[PDB]
Amino acid sequence: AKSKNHTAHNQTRKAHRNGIKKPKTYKYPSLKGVDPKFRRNHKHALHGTAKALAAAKK
Amino acid sequence: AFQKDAKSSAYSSRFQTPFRRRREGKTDYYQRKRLVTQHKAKYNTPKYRLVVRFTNKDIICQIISSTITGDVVLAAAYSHELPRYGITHGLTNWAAAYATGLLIARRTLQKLGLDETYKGVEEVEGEYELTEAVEDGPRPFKVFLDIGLQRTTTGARVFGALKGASDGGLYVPHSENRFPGWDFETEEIDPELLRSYIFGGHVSQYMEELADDDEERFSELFKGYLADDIDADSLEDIYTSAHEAIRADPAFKPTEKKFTKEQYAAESKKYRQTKLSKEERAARVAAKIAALAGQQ
Amino acid sequence: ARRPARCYRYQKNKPYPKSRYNRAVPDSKIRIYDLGKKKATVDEFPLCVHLVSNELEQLSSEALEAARICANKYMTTVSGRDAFHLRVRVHPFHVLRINKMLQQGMRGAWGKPHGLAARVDIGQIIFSVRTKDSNKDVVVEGLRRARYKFPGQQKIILSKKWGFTNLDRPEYLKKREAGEVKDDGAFVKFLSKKGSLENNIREFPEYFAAQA
Amino acid sequence: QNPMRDLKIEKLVLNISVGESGDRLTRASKVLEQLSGQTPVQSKARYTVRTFGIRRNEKIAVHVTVRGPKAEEILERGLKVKEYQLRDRNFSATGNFGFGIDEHIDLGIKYDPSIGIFGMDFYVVMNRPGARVTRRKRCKGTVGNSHKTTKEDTVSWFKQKYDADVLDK
Amino acid sequence: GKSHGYRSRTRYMFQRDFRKHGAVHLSTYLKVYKVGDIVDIKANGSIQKGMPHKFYQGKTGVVYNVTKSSVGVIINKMVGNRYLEKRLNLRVEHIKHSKCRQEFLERVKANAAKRAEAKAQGVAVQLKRQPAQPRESRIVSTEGNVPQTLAPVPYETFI
RNA sequence: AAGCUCGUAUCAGUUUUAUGAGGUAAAGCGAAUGAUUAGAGGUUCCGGGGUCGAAAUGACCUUGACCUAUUCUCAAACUUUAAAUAUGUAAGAAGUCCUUGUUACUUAAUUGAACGUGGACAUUUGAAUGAAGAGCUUUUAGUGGGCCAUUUUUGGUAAGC
RNA sequence: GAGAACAGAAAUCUCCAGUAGAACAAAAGGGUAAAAGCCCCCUUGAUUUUGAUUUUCAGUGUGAAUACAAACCAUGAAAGU
RNA sequence: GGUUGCGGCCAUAUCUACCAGAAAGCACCGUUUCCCGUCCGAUCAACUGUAGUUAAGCUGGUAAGAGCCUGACCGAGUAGUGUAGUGGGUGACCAUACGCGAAACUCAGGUGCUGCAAUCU
Ligand SMILES: CN[C@@H]1[C@@H](O)[C@@H](O[C@@H]2[C@@H](O)[C@H](O[C@H]3O[C@H](CN)CC[C@H]3N)[C@@H](N)C[C@H]2N)OC[C@]1(C)O
Ligand SMILES: CN[C@@H]1[C@@H](O)[C@@H](O[C@@H]2[C@@H](O)[C@H](O[C@H]3O[C@H](CN)CC[C@H]3N)[C@@H](N)C[C@H]2N)OC[C@]1(C)O
Ligand SMILES: CN[C@@H]1[C@@H](O)[C@@H](O[C@@H]2[C@@H](O)[C@H](O[C@H]3O[C@H](CN)CC[C@H]3N)[C@@H](N)C[C@H]2N)OC[C@]1(C)O
Ligand SMILES: [Mg+2]
Ligand SMILES: [Mg+2]
Ligand SMILES: [Mg+2]
Ligand SMILES: [Mg+2]
Ligand SMILES: [Mg+2]
Ligand SMILES: [Mg+2]
Ligand SMILES: [Mg+2]
Ligand SMILES: [Mg+2]
Ligand SMILES: [Mg+2]
Ligand SMILES: [Mg+2]
Ligand SMILES: [Mg+2]
Ligand SMILES: [Mg+2]
Ligand SMILES: [Mg+2]
Ligand SMILES: [Mg+2]
Ligand SMILES: [Mg+2]
Ligand SMILES: [Mg+2]
Ligand SMILES: [Mg+2]
Ligand SMILES: [Mg+2]
Ligand SMILES: [Mg+2]
Ligand SMILES: [Mg+2]
Ligand SMILES: [Mg+2]
Ligand SMILES: [Mg+2]
Ligand SMILES: [Mg+2]
Ligand SMILES: [Mg+2]
Ligand SMILES: [Mg+2]
Ligand SMILES: [Mg+2]
Ligand SMILES: [Mg+2]
Ligand SMILES: [Mg+2]
Ligand SMILES: [Mg+2]
Ligand SMILES: [Mg+2]
Ligand SMILES: [Mg+2]
Ligand SMILES: [Mg+2]
Ligand SMILES: [Mg+2]
Ligand SMILES: [Mg+2]
Ligand SMILES: [Mg+2]
Ligand SMILES: [Mg+2]
Ligand SMILES: [Mg+2]
Ligand SMILES: [Mg+2]
Ligand SMILES: [Mg+2]
Ligand SMILES: [Mg+2]
Ligand SMILES: [Mg+2]
Ligand SMILES: [Mg+2]
Ligand SMILES: [Mg+2]
Ligand SMILES: [Mg+2]
Ligand SMILES: [Mg+2]
Ligand SMILES: [Mg+2]
Ligand SMILES: [Mg+2]
Ligand SMILES: [Mg+2]
Ligand SMILES: [Mg+2]
Ligand SMILES: [Mg+2]
Ligand SMILES: [Mg+2]
Ligand SMILES: [Mg+2]
Ligand SMILES: [Mg+2]
Ligand SMILES: [Mg+2]
Ligand SMILES: [Mg+2]
Ligand SMILES: [Mg+2]
Ligand SMILES: [Mg+2]
Repeated sequence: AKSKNHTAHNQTRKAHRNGIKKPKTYKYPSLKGVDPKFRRNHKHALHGTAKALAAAKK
Repeated sequence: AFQKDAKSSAYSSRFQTPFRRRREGKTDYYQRKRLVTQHKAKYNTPKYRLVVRFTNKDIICQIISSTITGDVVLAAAYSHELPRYGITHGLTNWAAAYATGLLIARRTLQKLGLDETYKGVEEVEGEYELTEAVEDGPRPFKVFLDIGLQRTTTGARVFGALKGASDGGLYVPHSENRFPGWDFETEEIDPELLRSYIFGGHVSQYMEELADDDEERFSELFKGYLADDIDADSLEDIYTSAHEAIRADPAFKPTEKKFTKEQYAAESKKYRQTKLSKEERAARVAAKIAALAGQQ
Repeated sequence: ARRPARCYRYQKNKPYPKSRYNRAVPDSKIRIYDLGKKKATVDEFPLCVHLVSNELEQLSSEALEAARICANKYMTTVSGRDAFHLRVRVHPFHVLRINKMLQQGMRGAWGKPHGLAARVDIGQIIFSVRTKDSNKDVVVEGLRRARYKFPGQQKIILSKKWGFTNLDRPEYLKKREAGEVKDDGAFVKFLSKKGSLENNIREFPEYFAAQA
Repeated sequence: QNPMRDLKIEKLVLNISVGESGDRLTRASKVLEQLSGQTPVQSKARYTVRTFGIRRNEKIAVHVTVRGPKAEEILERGLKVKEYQLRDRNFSATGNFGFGIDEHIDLGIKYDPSIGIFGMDFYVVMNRPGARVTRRKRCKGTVGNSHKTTKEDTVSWFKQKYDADVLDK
Repeated sequence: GKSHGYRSRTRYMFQRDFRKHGAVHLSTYLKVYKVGDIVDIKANGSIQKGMPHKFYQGKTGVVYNVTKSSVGVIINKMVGNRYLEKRLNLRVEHIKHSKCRQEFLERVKANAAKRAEAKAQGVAVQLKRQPAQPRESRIVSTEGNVPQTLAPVPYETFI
């Protein structure tokens, strides 16, 4: 055998066809990984303020 | 210094100077880090250390927080304030530590608003406890003991500041085993030895064992307890009422001054040498170059 | 047993000297880099003529030796073995390798050290010589003779300076008859205008006249 | 002037360097016990030299450091056996000194064959007052030149008190 | 064999600094980071815990989380033809607030004060950033400044 | 190939502006490590010799080692310094600011932290240039021997290697 | 480097200088000085339960690590780790 | 202004040698009964602020000092380098065109700035 071992040749050519797409941002990122203490409370700090905007809306 | 001494250009060039306050041996940073730094989830919640520093015969108790701009002092109570509370001698002693740490405890608790709440142990029998949690009401003021460079030894007198600051009502977490009366040989505290110490009963027990076995020394030391005639057995009630005075009025009367910064400025600026100009330097050198040449 | 000097002439590979990871390398064929009267004082020999490389190439030690020997061997037997000072101005720290020895599994070619060579720049000095201006032509032809031992082009140039110092003849004679130059071995030392004034004057007592 | 620069004797260190361990060692540190009155401290061999009969950590020598008037006592009692004659050597250029004596008995120890005889290294360390700057924990620092313990300066103190002799140049 | 370990190739990169070694000063710990703070990553070699990977060295990111010793930092890593979001767990000693932000804030705030002062004065606000423009006309005075005539210089040696 | 949701809303193998990271090129060795030519000057409970001797903790010449201040030359696996090209993030409505709900997390402390209600500001709403728009999904082909030029570059004396 | 009986180039004792020129099982490179090195004392977090992450990467597995949550602990006056 | 306690930045602060330091505060210093630690109250603990001293620590000043820091009509638009040509040269290598642009070095200026709280002729 003895056939070529490796190269990056052409590889940016293929990469750029469909073009290195930007990360695609949103508002409201997911909390994945955020500390469980913060989150567990933050659940009630939200559930809590939803009742407060139900009663107050009447 | 010496000849085969005298560091080179290299050694200087490549030298790395420690911090000023490690170069002055005043600050152990490996401890300061672990004390001051705050849980990153508690954000700008300050970490509050109780700094206890003995000079030679004076005591400092400072509740301090920290900024990148430098640390900030809540309030301080030095031992040398103790005369206004009726202690005129032995201000460097364990029972004065206790006295000063209790003055610093009320003073801060005063200025904060927790003064009427959290009165600490008022009876002061020297039993081992720490100030508890008021139910339905603010948590006690939590402050941490900064021992400085003090060796931690059971019965050492930094922990007097502790006991008095705890008994003042501040929250200062701690254990017993550094309190005089902690038995090496058993898990026990004997708070009777600790109450005696709180009131100076180890110093008062000294005068007695002195007065009859040496009056030559007893002339030397306790000399102030003679000229003012406060004798050995009278000591415990000096302190016992000093706490009364303490919780009465923590408020920190500042010194009356007598003169002013401008005055103290001028009188001190009398004594400091002003820096020479470069023109002045070019003079002396050109003066030395005239001197040493021409057959000296 | 040596490969012709062609094979190693150009500077192809990264400088690879005797090293903690080399260790195996031979002895340089050149050893002694200063010849003639080498304690001679800075004012004894004003004149300086360099040998200058016109190429970016590699001189072998064994060439450096043969040119050193050659030039000196002449320069002494014309103007005398104290007449000059010959300073080889380049050193051979670059280790040349050789791969000594169809076939099969499996080649690997790394060389064992075959020799040493001095990497030279264009306009980098091979030889410096100092003598008295009286002795010029003898030195020049002496360098012109060692020239033939070196691959590729090199040139000889009368130095604008005073011997091996960093000063031109007039600017040197300035600091000389002013009190600023003191003898050290073959070289000199110079009066600092900065530093401790104390031993500044301990040295250079010749100074602190402010006259001839 | 010179009010607070004395020359105190910081400590005196008796040293018995005995090339083995076991019995003969304990007898050599039983010696130093009754001279100092303190219970003394033993030294382990750094490495194995095998021509000195020493193995690494074999507990070779013994010593004790003594401070206060208990020093001047033993210094004098040892300065006796020197016939109050020391040398220009015996003095470090850092301001201290020391000597040595064969026969520990040559200062009032009796003999007691159940113990035996040992020579001693006597070393006397000097400093002025205020040298705890270099010792204490907080704010440690080295003491300035004027106050440092020098050699020429300690000899001048060593001849003055004790009346004794420097002797070699 | 070839080698690629977690710190492979970090020799000089994680090297401490010159004369800057030894335990870190306190303000590094004194800083406060909350979520959505934009931080630089540079690893400090002396702190091995919570240390970033060599790749993210020099990469700026947004903190998504605040835990005891650490900010979680969220960084978009291109792999192949796309970017992937990666969530780093970094100790404060390697994190640095980024100044890339502040000049934009010190502009925004400037624009509000520029705008309100302008508008309540009147119209004519110019708050978009124009890039460097060509030079405007000018007359350079000859007066006591007379053109100096220079010439190319000959060949010399002075070796 | 199929389209699908939308339509100037975003979009960019580019510049600029602000702010990061980097340790190559160069440079350096009278800076650290390492290597290296040459002299000059100091030194001793003391490396070898020699001379005066009945011995020097002698006295001298000697040659080494050392030490200081100089000198020629160096590095892929050395370095204080440190480029060019390349490289991260930012340049607004998901912005900025005011008022003040929720919470079981946090603080001594409605202190914080996170999420909001309500409220002020939209002509240049916050650089340049461009845009046959932008976003999005499924599904499947061939391929998975490569070779060449210039520049960086490893092994090799070299090679159409 | 200057000192101390036997003691010698090397035993043990002392003071001075010493930015790390040492040590940290091993390869090398990083890192470390009131330590991360040396001595000491107390211990078993080399434990429990399940998720998130980083490297390699297909962003699979494996190895390795990082930062949390919920336990139960160890050390320390204490912050803490 | 001085000093202390806690600091931030961590040499313009460190290094060598000298000189000066009122006041206060530091300090060095006295003691060994008590908790406590050592072979050694040296260090560490404790009592006295009494008995003594600015000697040193500390702070300031001095020096064509060393080091460090800063700047640039320094080195130098040099080296290096992105880009171009069917430019030069047997080559090695080099000029030119449109851009970016060092380093040691040379000279010069400088030798801690400052946060909180207390205290002080
Ligand atoms: C203007 N900035 C500086 C300029 O002040 C000066 O810097 C030197 C600096 O090179 C010297 O030091 C330098 O050179 C030494 C080797 N000779 C090794 C240490 C290195 N920092 C410093 N000791 C004094 C500065 N004035 O020269 C270099 C520079 C970068 O231009
Ligand atoms: C301008 N470069 C010159 C180039 O012109 C050439 O020079 C030739 C030289 O080789 C020829 O000469 C040589 O080659 C001949 C075959 N062409 C045979 C004779 C031989 N002397 C001369 N007759 C003419 C020169 N201009 O080769 C030498 C060189 C330096 O490369
Ligand atoms: C590569 N050969 C050398 C290269 O090594 C280096 O040479 C320096 C030389 O420039 C220095 O010389 C210079 O530096 C002095 C120190 N700051 C002051 C001024 C000058 N004499 C010498 N002190 C040391 C040589 N190795 O720079 C000059 C050179 C010829 O290129
Ligand atoms: Mg092939
Ligand atoms: Mg293949
Ligand atoms: Mg293979
Ligand atoms: Mg500690
Ligand atoms: Mg316990
Ligand atoms: Mg080449
Ligand atoms: Mg090249
Ligand atoms: Mg090659
Ligand atoms: Mg090259
Ligand atoms: Mg010949
Ligand atoms: Mg074969
Ligand atoms: Mg073969
Ligand atoms: Mg030739
Ligand atoms: Mg030719
Ligand atoms: Mg020290
Ligand atoms: Mg490898
Ligand atoms: Mg770096
Ligand atoms: Mg390093
Ligand atoms: Mg350090
Ligand atoms: Mg550290
Ligand atoms: Mg670990
Ligand atoms: Mg504008
Ligand atoms: Mg660009
Ligand atoms: Mg290089
Ligand atoms: Mg350089
Ligand atoms: Mg070097
Ligand atoms: Mg290199
Ligand atoms: Mg950029
Ligand atoms: Mg735009
Ligand atoms: Mg499209
Ligand atoms: Mg397909
Ligand atoms: Mg297929
Ligand atoms: Mg396939
Ligand atoms: Mg093929
Ligand atoms: Mg061809
Ligand atoms: Mg020391
Ligand atoms: Mg180091
Ligand atoms: Mg140390
Ligand atoms: Mg240290
Ligand atoms: Mg997991
Ligand atoms: Mg994995
Ligand atoms: Mg005074
Ligand atoms: Mg004492
Ligand atoms: Mg003490
Ligand atoms: Mg003085
Ligand atoms: Mg000073
Ligand atoms: Mg200077
Ligand atoms: Mg700057
Ligand atoms: Mg400029
Ligand atoms: Mg400039
Ligand atoms: Mg060029
Ligand atoms: Mg180029
Ligand atoms: Mg081209
Ligand atoms: Mg052209
Ligand atoms: Mg050009
Ligand atoms: Mg150009
Ligand atoms: Mg200074």
